[PDB]
Amino acid sequence: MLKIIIPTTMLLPMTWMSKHNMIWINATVHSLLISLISLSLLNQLGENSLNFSLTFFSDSLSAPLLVLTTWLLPLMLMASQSHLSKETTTRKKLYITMLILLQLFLIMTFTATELILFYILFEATLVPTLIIITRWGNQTERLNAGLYFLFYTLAGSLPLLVALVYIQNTTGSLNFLIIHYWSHPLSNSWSNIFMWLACIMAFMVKMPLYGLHLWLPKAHVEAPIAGSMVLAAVLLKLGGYGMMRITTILNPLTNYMAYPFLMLSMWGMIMTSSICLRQTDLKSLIAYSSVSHMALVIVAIMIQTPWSFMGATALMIAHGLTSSMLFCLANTNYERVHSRTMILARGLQTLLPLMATWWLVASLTNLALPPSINLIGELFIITASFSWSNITIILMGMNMMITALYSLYMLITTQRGKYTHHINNIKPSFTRENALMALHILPLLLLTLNPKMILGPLY
Amino acid sequence: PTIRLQEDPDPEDENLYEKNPDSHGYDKDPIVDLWNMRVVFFFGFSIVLVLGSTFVAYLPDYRMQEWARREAERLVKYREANGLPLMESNCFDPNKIQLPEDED
Amino acid sequence: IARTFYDGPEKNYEKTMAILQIEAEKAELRLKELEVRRLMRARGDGPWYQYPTIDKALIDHSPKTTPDN
Amino acid sequence: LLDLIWLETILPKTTSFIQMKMSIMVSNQKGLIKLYFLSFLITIMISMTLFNYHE
Amino acid sequence: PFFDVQKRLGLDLDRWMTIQSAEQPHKIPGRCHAFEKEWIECAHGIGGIRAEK
Amino acid sequence: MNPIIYTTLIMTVMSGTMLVMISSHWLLIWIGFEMNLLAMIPVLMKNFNPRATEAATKYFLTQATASMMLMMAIIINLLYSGQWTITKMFNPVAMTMMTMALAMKLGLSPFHFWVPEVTQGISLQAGLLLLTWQKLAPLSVLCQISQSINPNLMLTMAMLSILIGGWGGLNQTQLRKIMAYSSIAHMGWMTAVLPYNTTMTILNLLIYITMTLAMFMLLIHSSATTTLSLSHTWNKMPVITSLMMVTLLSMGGLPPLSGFMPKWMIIQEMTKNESIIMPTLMAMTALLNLYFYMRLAYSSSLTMFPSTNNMKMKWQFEHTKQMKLLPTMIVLSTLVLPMTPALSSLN
Amino acid sequence: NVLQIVRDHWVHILVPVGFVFGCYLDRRSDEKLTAFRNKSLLFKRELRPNEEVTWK
Amino acid sequence: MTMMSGRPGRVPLQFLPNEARSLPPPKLTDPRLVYMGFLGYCSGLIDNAIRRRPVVSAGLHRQLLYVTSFVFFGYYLLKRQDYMYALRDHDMFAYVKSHPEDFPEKDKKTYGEILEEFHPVR
Amino acid sequence: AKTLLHKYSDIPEGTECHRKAYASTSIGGATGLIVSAYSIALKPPASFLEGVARTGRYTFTSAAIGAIFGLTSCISAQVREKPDDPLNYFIGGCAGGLTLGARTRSYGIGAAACAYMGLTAALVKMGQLEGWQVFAEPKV
Ligand SMILES: CCCCCCCCCCCCCCCCCC(=O)OC[C@H](COP(=O)([O-])OCC(O)COP(=O)([O-])OC[C@@H](COC(=O)CCCCCCCCCCCCCCCCC)OC(=O)CCCCCCCCCCCCCCCCC)OC(=O)CCCCCCCCCCCCCCCCC
Ligand SMILES: CCCCCCCCCCCCCCCCCC(=O)OC[C@H](COP(=O)([O-])OCC(O)COP(=O)([O-])OC[C@@H](COC(=O)CCCCCCCCCCCCCCCCC)OC(=O)CCCCCCCCCCCCCCCCC)OC(=O)CCCCCCCCCCCCCCCCC
Ligand SMILES: CCCCCCCCCCCCCCCCC[C@@H](O)O[C@H](CO[C@H](O)CCCCCCCCCCCCCCC)COP(=O)(O)OCC[N+](C)(C)C
Ligand SMILES: CCCCCCCCCCCCCCCCC[C@@H](O)O[C@H](CO[C@H](O)CCCCCCCCCCCCCCC)COP(=O)(O)OCC[N+](C)(C)C
Ligand SMILES: CCCCCCCCCCCCCCCCC[C@@H](O)O[C@H](CO[C@H](O)CCCCCCCCCCCCCCC)COP(=O)(O)OCC[N+](C)(C)C
Ligand SMILES: CCCCCCCCCCCCCCCCC[C@@H](O)O[C@H](CO[C@H](O)CCCCCCCCCCCCCCC)COP(=O)(O)OCC[N+](C)(C)C
Ligand SMILES: CCCCCCCC/C=C\CCCCCCCC(=O)O[C@H](COC(=O)CCCCCCC/C=C/CCCCCCCC)COP(=O)(O)OCCN
Repeated sequence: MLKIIIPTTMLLPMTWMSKHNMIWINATVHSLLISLISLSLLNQLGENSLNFSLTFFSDSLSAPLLVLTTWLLPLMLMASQSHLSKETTTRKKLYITMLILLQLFLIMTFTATELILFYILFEATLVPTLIIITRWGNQTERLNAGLYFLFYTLAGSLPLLVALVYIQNTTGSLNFLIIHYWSHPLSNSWSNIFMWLACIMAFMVKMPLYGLHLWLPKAHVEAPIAGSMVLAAVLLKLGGYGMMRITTILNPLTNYMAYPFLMLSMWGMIMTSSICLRQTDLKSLIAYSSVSHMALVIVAIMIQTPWSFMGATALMIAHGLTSSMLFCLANTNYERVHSRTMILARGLQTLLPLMATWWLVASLTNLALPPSINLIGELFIITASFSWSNITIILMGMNMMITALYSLYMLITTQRGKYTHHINNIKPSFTRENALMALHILPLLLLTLNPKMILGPLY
Repeated sequence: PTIRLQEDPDPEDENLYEKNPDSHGYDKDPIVDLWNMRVVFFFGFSIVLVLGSTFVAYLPDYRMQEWARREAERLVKYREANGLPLMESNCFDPNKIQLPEDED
Repeated sequence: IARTFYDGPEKNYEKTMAILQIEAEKAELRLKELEVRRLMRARGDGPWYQYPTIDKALIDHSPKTTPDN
Repeated sequence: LLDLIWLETILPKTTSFIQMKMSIMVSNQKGLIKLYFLSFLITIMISMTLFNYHE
Repeated sequence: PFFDVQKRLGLDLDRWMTIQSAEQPHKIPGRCHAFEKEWIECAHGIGGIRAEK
Repeated sequence: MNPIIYTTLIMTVMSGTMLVMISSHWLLIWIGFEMNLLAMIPVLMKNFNPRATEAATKYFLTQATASMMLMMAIIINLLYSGQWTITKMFNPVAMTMMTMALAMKLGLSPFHFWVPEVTQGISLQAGLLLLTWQKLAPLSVLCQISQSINPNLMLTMAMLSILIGGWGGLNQTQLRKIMAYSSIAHMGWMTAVLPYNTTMTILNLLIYITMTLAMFMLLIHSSATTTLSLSHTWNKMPVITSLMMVTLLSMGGLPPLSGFMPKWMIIQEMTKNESIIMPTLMAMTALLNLYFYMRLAYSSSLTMFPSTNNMKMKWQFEHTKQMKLLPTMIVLSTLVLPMTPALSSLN
Repeated sequence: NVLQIVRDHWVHILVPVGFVFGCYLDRRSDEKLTAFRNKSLLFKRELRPNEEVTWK
Repeated sequence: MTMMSGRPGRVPLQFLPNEARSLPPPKLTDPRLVYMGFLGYCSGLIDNAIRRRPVVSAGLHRQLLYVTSFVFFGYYLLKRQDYMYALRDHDMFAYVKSHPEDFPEKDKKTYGEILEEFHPVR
Repeated sequence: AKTLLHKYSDIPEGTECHRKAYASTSIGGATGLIVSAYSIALKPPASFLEGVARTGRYTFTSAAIGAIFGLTSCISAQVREKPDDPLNYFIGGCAGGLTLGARTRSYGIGAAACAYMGLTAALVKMGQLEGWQVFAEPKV
């Protein structure tokens, strides 16, 4: 794992010692190179995970997440360098440094062998994200958003810290392999109930679970474009990865401790999808869509079947790509017209045709058109839920309809009709923006050909 | 002053197309802009996408699915060649298990 | 690809065996240390948790101006 | 009704309101040593009774 | 917290005055000299936890 | 104040603390506290004004009351055993009195009222001294008599200290009172783990002293004592405000920063002694300190407040005096978590 | 010719060098976990007439 | 609350007993020593930045002294830390050995004879 | 003293509800007296009788809360034939919160106190059942 990690660290002084006009070029080139090297973790043994050393290991659950992180960094650099043009050299280097530190923390968190190291890195991701949001955020509301993002997260994660140190005192280890091989059932007692809650609530608030989701519209809407990209594509998946890891010590209690979280996630799926139908802000709509998708992932993890875990992995990856693409698409128009309101600019297909094609493809993967991997994940989760109880189809069926509705609503409102007469500063699409969209989209389509790579450990 | 402060006026954003009609949207400097375009396109579409997809497509069978298929073929041949059951409801040998002796 | 970039399964297999042995030994050592600390703090017979008493070398064993000390 | 009002009211707004009230109660002292010292006497009496009588 | 400079240097800055059985002027004894001598010799070197029981 | 006199007084303060730390006799420990207070009162009034006079007066009254109580506890202990050695107290009542006296000397809740007022009333150098060096002596005494102390009283005062530090810090715009409430909460953390592991107390104290020295030196370097006055430092010294931002996050206890290590070590030790509940409260309450640190970081480094025209003249002048240990203090305040197993050298 | 272009493009060696150094450190880390090399009940083998270790 | 302060035959202020010399010293490329040197380098850079000097170039003798001081102190810190952990393990093993009636060896069962409870996931 | 806590807990759960209500009322009154003492010390009441009135108000509120809680919880436990159940303590605490809300004459305070007091009391019952320690002894 050292081969991936050291170069990422190297990226730091490479950008601090670069000429003022070459920072973006250098960072993008070597980020792409790092992504290529990482691509080699997808070779998986089968029966067990690849254990590089005592400290790091890679899984089939882990490999897809790492490749997505490393691939997301150059895209964030492409998306950032436009609105950061007026910035001083030192502040541009500081912004790139924040992004690099975030990538470094993320890679380590996914591959840490034991929970305490996972916890420390999973929490260290908070600092660069908060700095990005509050320092480079466009609006006044960013300060409030930063506080919401911090406090919601820490209120969940500190009980997890207490629970983890208690578990290592009683078991003797927090190493994930030892944790798995020496697993013993959790009795049904008040102590075990609160241990379960303390082990679960941090990852629940990271997802986010419905009702503990209020930080996400704030933080995802008030952040700069790269902040939003990394918040939706990767940082939401920390909760899913951590839950998939931690639920091995929680059996057989999960059988009934999962009921309220399943109820919240299914009904709130319906709720956030309906909310997307009456939204005046375009980033707000994409944020709530992310919430709806992660509710599906929460259900999949709580019901604890091989098909549900496979579907959850596929949906996490597909959501990460699609949501980042949608945020970038919204940001291009925002850059044009300097407002987030969805009905301000209309009929953009008449003015920007290729960007309208990108819009259509992103909207089609958001509603999970077959045979995209979005539908693969959603279908696997829906089947597992059907096995869990046949009545889930009603909720699942309803959600599919509302998602199609708001996806095509967004597409029709922004691209179709007639253009607003007054706005006359809509310039042709830049090569940078088109290439950013293609680099989001091509990987998703390519993934359909080889579905097993994003499927996970259960496969 | 009936003012609150000495502040710069909010400037209009500059169109990269005005000084560079073919400007690729990467940078104000046309040379740096062209080379940013070139490095992005080469290292993203040529190196990572094509060569990486090829590498992933030709990854060796470490997941052992071909091996598993051949093993199942051996087992099925041997088991219905001998009249034995294709599969046994017991995964482990009942002679290696020592149940608790009395059940009431 | 397998010849240029990877190794055989035996390397990862036996590295995993080594890792597992190290971790399991550390776990049992941690539990044993907790038990040893509990006993040493409760009994005070161990090297640990030794609370100072008065040095007997301070006492003066000389005739004390009266016969009964 | 749910996102903008009640989910706001229950978790984050309640926390802000309570901590704001407690901060105002704790920090608004008049700076008179007479009042501070009087409390010290109260504290000393309590400890030597509900803590010193208990062993 | 307690840096034992006296024990490291062998100084006796204040140990002459800690107990009643320790070298009084003119060999004047404490009222409870024998009892304290006995309690000190009984508990010496066994540590605080064992000495109390 | 003559420089030679100031040096003599600082040396007398430090020598009183060292007397408390090297003594085996309760009378010499009391003398150390007396000498420390005697030399410390003039250092508070070095820059004379009514506020400094009031602060020194409140300080003297509080500390002299604590001293009388401490002496009374020593005398009761002697009455019930002819002992002067500081080991484990023999009498329970003497131990209660001693614990309350040392809590008053430290400023633990409910005896916390004096710390914000005295800190606000003095200069930043005297505040640095008051909040770093003035903690060593009572903490060392408490570490020596730790087995004897009753857990219920100690933990009550510690939990109160954490709560009251957070709540009181939420309301401040003056930086010295923010630092004082921060100190109160930190003291609560140090004393909560004392009946279990004095090494964790020592580790917490060392990290807190490092972070507090860094913060006070950064506040002296940018000669600000209010929030709005610190809001200008970006337009003269941006590096200073960035370093202060990172030091503020370390104080908050957020990982991967050093400030998180003491909290992490303390919670773990407590769980070993079957105490899940106290720690859950302590961490969830330290969230308040993190909130007002974040507010200060918002006003000082993450956004840019308006400035004044006369700042242009300051742009032309370098700082006359430079702090030698400020750079080291920042690095130790932020980047020391990977060195955590080095705590074994503290026991 | 190459002096100042080296002075302005030398930053392009940092990340490849870090990659090489990381591969080296991964090999060194492997060298610490050889307690069961050719010792597992599943893969234990007889060494070839000239080979020294079953994996390095 | 004070586990190792009262240990027998302990010199008050040594920082490095003579018994510590029976232990292997830390290598000079010990990654913890390298991290201490990196801490010294960061201290040098922050020093340059505070005094408004060029950050990577200004005082090379000063930065060298920073790094050297950090590495020098860290070596002895690592020696003392490793020695204290060696003491802990020595004492723990001796105590387990001298109190066998508190750490009994009970016969362990194979999983074929332990009846474990099964919980179906459905 | 915690002798008051023992006079509360020496009575079995669903038995002698009048005695348990008396004990809880005593605990509440002690709490209210301490609260009013600190309140009078840190914020002077401008006259002797106004201090007496503030003391009476605080102490009566606290003793009423204790009485309602103990009465409701003991009665619910004995009617439901369910001792060792945190639901009785939740019901008692929510009734005490409603008492506090009716006392301050505030619907928001009433509901919030119902909820938080009930949850706290249920947690205290769970801790009594499972053996949770607030001020844990130094075991190791
Ligand atoms: C080894 C360690 C042990 C150490 C401790 C040992 C101590 C022993 C020594 C005691 C012997 C006396 C020695 C002399 C002391 C010097 C006194 C002095 O100088 O006064 C200055 C001080 C100020 O002087 P000043 O400025 O010139 O006068 C201005 C006016 O006074 C004020 O101007 P104003 O009119 O504008 O202000 C309004 C008025 C308003 O005053 C008030 O509001 C007070 C009215 C409250 C009435 C209480 C309700 C009655 C029922 C409660 C009974 C409890 C059990 C009931 C059970 C259920 C009932 C059914 O005054 C105030 O606000 C000031 C507050 C003073 C109140 C008394 C302070 C005690 C603590 C605060 C508690 C408050 C009561 C809550 C209940 C707590 C539990 C009883 O004078 C006073 O405030 C009061 C007069 C002092 C005389 C009495 C003092 C004796 C009490 C000492 C401690 C008691 C024993 C402790 C524990 C015992 C167990 C072991
Ligand atoms: C995560 C996903 C989403 C979840 C999050 C979203 C949902 C969570 C939160 C959403 C909202 C829940 C918040 C609760 C309400 C907060 C009240 C408040 O803010 O007070 C401040 C606010 C400030 O007032 P103020 O400044 O002090 O004075 C000026 C007033 O405005 C002037 O007021 P006024 O003079 O006009 O009249 C006030 C007076 C009279 O009010 C009126 O004038 C109109 C009458 C309203 C009462 C309605 C009763 C008739 C309908 C009830 C139907 C049965 C209930 C449902 C059962 C269905 C059966 C299948 O109020 C009363 O005295 C009511 C007496 C008792 C009746 C209500 C208490 C019963 C509790 C329900 C127990 C259910 C147990 C579970 C059942 C199991 C089966 C599922 O007070 C109000 O104005 C509100 C008054 C009405 C409150 C009662 C309505 C509550 C409805 C149920 C609440 C229980 C849900 C929570 C469960 C957890 C419990 C442990
Ligand atoms: C034949 C044509 C059709 C098929 C094409 C096949 C496609 C394959 C090519 C794709 C490249 C694969 C991506 C690289 C990932 C591998 C990284 C790592 O795993 O490789 C290391 C090996 O290093 C390799 O050299 C990888 C380096 C690859 C770097 C790619 C950079 C390409 C950039 C292109 C720039 C071209 C010029 C630019 C002009 C401006 C392994 O370390 P090692 O310690 O051995 O492990 C022990 C294994 N042993 C025992 C077998 C030795
Ligand atoms: C808005 C989004 C927030 C996030 C959502 C958080 C969800 C947390 C909910 C936790 C799920 C259930 C918790 C415990 C499982 C059962 C709870 C209990 O009611 O069940 C009965 C328990 O009996 C009674 O109900 C006792 C509990 C009643 C007291 C709790 C107060 C509940 C009021 C609701 C308050 C809201 C809590 C969330 C705050 C936001 C079962 O009977 P019993 O077999 O005997 O007990 C089983 C435990 N044993 C085996 C140890 C004995
Ligand atoms: C605009 C103009 C449009 C008109 C022009 C259209 C031109 C034609 C387009 C259509 C082409 C159809 C191609 C169909 C696929 C054929 C090849 C396919 O089968 O390869 C697949 C394999 O595809 C690859 O696995 C795709 C891998 C994914 C590529 C990732 C790119 C690098 C990562 C980029 C970042 C990713 C971020 C997210 C990471 C999770 C499956 O191969 P498989 O059936 O087994 O092969 C059997 C024999 N083998 C195994 C020996 C080869
Ligand atoms: C934020 C990081 C904290 C920084 C702390 C300051 C570091 C610089 C201080 C200067 C170092 C010299 C101190 C000691 C030199 C010789 C003195 C030696 O003899 O002291 C011995 C003791 O050695 C010292 O205690 C060790 C000091 C090492 C402190 C560093 C550990 C920090 C914990 C993890 C953070 C990593 C820090 C990285 C370093 C920069 C005496 O033993 P003893 O008299 O019987 O114990 C007294 C206390 N008792 C009785 C209560 C037990
Ligand atoms: C952003 C919002 C997120 C909010 C998350 C809050 C919920 C987190 C989950 C519960 C937190 C505390 C759990 C404690 C950590 C686990 C430690 C443990 O398992 O030890 C238990 C101890 O269990 C407890 O003591 C826990 C009691 C609860 C104390 C704190 C109460 C805080 C509120 C509890 C309910 C809230 C939890 C769910 C809320 C979710 C958020 C809405 C058993 O150990 P022993 O003491 O040895 O018992 C057996 C030997 N006799």
